[PDB]
Amino acid sequence: GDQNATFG
Amino acid sequence: ELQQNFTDNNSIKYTAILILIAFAFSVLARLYWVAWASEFYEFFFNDQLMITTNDGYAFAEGARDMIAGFHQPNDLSYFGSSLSTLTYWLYSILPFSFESIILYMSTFFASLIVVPIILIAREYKLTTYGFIAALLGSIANSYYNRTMSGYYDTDMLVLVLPMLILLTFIRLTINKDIFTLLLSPVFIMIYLWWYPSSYSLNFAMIGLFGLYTLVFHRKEKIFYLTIALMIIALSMLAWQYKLALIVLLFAIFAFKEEKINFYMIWALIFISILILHLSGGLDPVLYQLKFYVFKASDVQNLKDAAFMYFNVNETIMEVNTIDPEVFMQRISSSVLVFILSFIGFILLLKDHKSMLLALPMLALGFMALRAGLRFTIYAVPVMALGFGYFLYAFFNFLEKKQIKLSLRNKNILLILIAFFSISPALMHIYYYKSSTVFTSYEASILNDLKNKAQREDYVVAWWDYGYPIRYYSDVKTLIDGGKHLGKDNFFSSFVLSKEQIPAANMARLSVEYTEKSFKENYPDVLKAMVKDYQKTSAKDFLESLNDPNFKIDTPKTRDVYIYMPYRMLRIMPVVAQFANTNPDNGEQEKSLFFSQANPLDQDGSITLDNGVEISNDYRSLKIEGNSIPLKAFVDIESITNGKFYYNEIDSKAQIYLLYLREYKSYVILDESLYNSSYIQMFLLNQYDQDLFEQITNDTRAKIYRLK
Ligand SMILES: CC(=O)N[C@@H]1[C@@H](O)[C@H](O)[C@@H](CO)O[C@@H]1CP(=O)(O)OP(=O)(O)OC/C=C(/C)CC/C=C(/C)CC/C=C(/C)CCC=C(C)C
Ligand SMILES: [Mn+2]
Ligand SMILES: [Mn+2]
Ligand code: NA
Repeated sequence: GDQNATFG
Repeated sequence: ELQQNFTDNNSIKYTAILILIAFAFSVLARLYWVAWASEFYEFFFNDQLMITTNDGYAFAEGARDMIAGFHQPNDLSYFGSSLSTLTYWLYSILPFSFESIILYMSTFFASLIVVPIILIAREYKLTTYGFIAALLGSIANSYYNRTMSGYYDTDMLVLVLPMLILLTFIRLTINKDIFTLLLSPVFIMIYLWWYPSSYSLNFAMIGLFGLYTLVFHRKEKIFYLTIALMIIALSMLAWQYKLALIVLLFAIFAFKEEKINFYMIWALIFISILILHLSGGLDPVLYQLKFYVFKASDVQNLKDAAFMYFNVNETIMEVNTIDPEVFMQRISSSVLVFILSFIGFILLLKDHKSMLLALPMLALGFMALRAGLRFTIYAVPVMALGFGYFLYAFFNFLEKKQIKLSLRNKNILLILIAFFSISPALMHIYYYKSSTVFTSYEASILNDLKNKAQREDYVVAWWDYGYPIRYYSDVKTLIDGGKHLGKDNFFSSFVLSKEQIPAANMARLSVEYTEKSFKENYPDVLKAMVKDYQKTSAKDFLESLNDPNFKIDTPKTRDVYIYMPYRMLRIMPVVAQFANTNPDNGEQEKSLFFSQANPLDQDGSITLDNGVEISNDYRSLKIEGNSIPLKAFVDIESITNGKFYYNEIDSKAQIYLLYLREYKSYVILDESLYNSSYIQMFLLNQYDQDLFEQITNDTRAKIYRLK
């Protein structure tokens, strides 16, 4: 949830 | 022991004992994950568990370089950053390994939130309810999420400081405490030093403190003076100028009774607002709104100085939207406790006007509903106080309606209520079996890279991985957690998702032009590339990169590595989306068909996570009730050996099915993604040996070098 990472 | 009265007690001794108990509770509570994670080798490196957010490796790189005493020119090391600097001080002063400090800092400092909550409650003569509020607020779902062990990030003090500022405002309203004149500004400075984005909150809070003063204290000089001082503390003055003004005016007010005339202090407000104005005032606020509230693409405001790029905002997990139930649980671990917290906050407001100054933090948290889950954090402790007040209200009710309740029984009731309402947060911790950013194996691959590459070399990766790659490998990257706009991401997207000939042309050109941009400050790096090679548009230049006879007039100044980890697979379509966008246009080019899923098992017709039925035949799919023919079934038994079985099915069809034996996983993709550099060089181990050298060949990641 709380990540400065990529989603999708 | 239980028959005594705790509600009326607000002594310093009792408040110190409560702070200590709540603080030990907060730490103890985030120790559970360490006990859990410690039994898995996958989570260790250098004899200690690893950090737990991508952003932690930025400050970790910065701390490491401060300890060593240098970094390279234009690796974007957080050398001198706040969290790196506090890490370096603690490391030099304590006896624990670097990894342990970096693991446990959030566990210490985020738990400080317990202090301001119950000191604020104490200013209202409600210390015990403060204790309950600190229990809830220190471990509430979203606050825990970004401050658990291993969350080595700036979040660990990002509410502690504004809450201390709030406490400071309260003491001024109740006791006219002269020490506010010193602490209010100092804290703002500390806040700004620790987290520059705090600018916006500070601007709002100071602003409201002004309007508040125009209403309830329209005549008390100390409020205007502390407003001017705080406005200075918000500015870009050097610290010695700030501290000079703050300490000077503080002594002059503290020890002078003839004091400062009112005209002089309105003059101080004017000089102040002028200084903050020169400092850019309000511009940072409108910029932050532009990115988060209005979600604009061109946020730097370069119309035709840049090309048009895909928007990263809809791509970051932190900024993803959230439904009302999850919003409420993020703030209060439960819908019920959230409702009671909100009622409690209203009641607190219409009894203690000073709590009005808490409205910015509250507003920030609610802004998550528009701006992403990230922001709920700012509403957690305020709302926790609200819950405290609700309880005080309730039992107050129970006496103002003459309900026969012993002290023992009122206390048992309180302990039970607090335990029952704190339950959802504890359950959340138990279930939040979060894992490390990377696995030991990846950290080992990246550390061996450290001993193979140079400090001045680049690795092209996705921006997710920039900070850990620079931490474990001590190299340079094209993009990372803080350099990841569309204009930034385009090059790594292109390198990873195009075919190999133009991907290698782009890896050389992008690394070289980035390095040049440190000396030349291109507003758009692609635009410098285009308007250098005498091309007409972005599309024209990019299409010329497809040429095996491409001239490369930029000389080679370093090695360029390409990092291809298995975990990139499931985010490949999102990665691809960035270079799928015509920079002349902003327009999407191809449709991108992709997904990865695991069989549920097997009988007879495989089903997969995503509801996609795989044919018994292994010849068709069934997505959403529609059966679609397969062009080929690629059965991959060795990612490292590149041993796979390409089963032709239908030359007339267009979708590929891949089975990853070594992972028991399936991939569904189209021709465009199948031919991408990633799928070919990682999954199938087919790479042009004239273009790249394979440096690391592992089932979990591959590292290639240009030549
Ligand atoms: C490790 C790392 O990447 N750090 C970078 C950091 O160095 C860099 O400067 C920064 C920007 O790139 O991003 C990395 C670190 P970050 O993500 O935590 O920073 P960020 O993106 O700025 O986060 C932004 C969060 C905030 C809390 C800032 C304010 C957000 C707003 C939407 C403006 C609100 C307006 C107000 C008047 C405040 C009151 C609210 C009302 C009235 C509703
Ligand atoms: Mn972060
Ligand atoms: Mn370095
Ligand atoms: Na294991």
